[PDB]
Amino acid sequence: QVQLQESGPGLVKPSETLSLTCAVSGGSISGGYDWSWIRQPPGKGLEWIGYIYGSSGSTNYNPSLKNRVTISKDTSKNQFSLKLSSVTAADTAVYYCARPAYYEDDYGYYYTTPIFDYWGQGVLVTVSSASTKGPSVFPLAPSTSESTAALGCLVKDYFPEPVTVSWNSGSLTSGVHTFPAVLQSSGLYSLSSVVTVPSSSLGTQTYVCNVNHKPSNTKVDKRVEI
Amino acid sequence: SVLTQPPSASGAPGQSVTISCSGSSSNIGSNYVYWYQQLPGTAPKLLIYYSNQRPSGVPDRFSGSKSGTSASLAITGLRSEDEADYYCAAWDNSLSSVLFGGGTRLTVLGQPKAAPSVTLFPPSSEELQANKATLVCLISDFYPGAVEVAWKADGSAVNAGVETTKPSKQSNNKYAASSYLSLTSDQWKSHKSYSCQVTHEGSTVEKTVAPA
Repeated sequence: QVQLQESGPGLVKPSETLSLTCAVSGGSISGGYDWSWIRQPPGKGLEWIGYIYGSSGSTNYNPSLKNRVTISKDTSKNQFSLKLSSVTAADTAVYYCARPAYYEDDYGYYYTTPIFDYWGQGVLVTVSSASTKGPSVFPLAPSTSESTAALGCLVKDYFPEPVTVSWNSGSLTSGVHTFPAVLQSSGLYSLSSVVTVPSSSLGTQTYVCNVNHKPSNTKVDKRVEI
Repeated sequence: SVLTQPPSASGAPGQSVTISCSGSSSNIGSNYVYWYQQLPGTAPKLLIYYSNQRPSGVPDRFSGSKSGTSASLAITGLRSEDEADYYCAAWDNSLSSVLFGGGTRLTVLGQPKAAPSVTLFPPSSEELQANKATLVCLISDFYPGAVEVAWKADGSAVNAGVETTKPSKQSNNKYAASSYLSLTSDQWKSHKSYSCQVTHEGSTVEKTVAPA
């Protein structure tokens, strides 16, 4: 099972250096692959950043990045990494690491560089001069009105994105809806996550929302009671 | 040197659509073209490689071609599940870079209207202890993706403190949005009721809460 996983700070101040790593499992980083970084500004298109070739160390970068980019690799950790210096708002994006696959063409060759067959989940990096702010979590307590009940958690006044919410440590997945965040005039985000449950279960079942705001290294498990 | 795609495309269910990608001799004119499909909130997936080949799991409804300095993705037997952003990609010999087209958002026509489901929450007693009161109005499963949200205090239109998200496409091809009325605790208790009114395709759904 070849798997890639990005990690790194979600907030970077303008003119400083964005630094990200991609942990690779299910395969050696020394494989003959163009270990690649691709980014996507929220609501916009894909942009290729570059690669490091696992079996040589050779690199190639998008000239749009103008000598700001370094891609490295670490065999002892089985990872490769990205450094992007002198960032601006144009560098705010979800950053993906990706690996090609081998498909033989009509002449017997593999052209791997533009093939992105295995992708990481992506990590949002916001370039902003504003400070990190952890969320306050409040319970949202309760065609239909009361055969099922919507209960939730309001994740209030955080920065930057993202926040993830699960319910009962991931044991509760049916009927869960985590909404896209609102950006309030304060410059802080809020979101709401709601699970719709049988109203009978409000007594016999405890409901906990597991909020994670990685940019502030903060987790909150909030019990939602009626 | 860029790859140019029309930003939008559409087709009817069961019919076909073609998505174009325009480049130059240094990228499409001399290299393979690749296509990627991206559903909402997910990473792109390889759809076409070497200009006309499909990886495992891609139906033959999807086909690719290239001629001169342009390439085309054709999709037949269109289904609502095909709504996605489609990107072309190619190596450029001049820039020594992978180029992406700007992406084409595909709409499948004829999808039926869906009225929003609306859920309204009063402030929690925990927030009220901090002298604040946020009312939360959650709006889901509506189609097409455009709503108007109005707030009422004792049936009078509220102006201050309203913030409403843009609609976002759900995994089921319908849309979701949310609206927030940020009050102080004093303002919340000062009226008998508050309402969130959601207008969609000329009809409205309104929920009311009252300080108990």
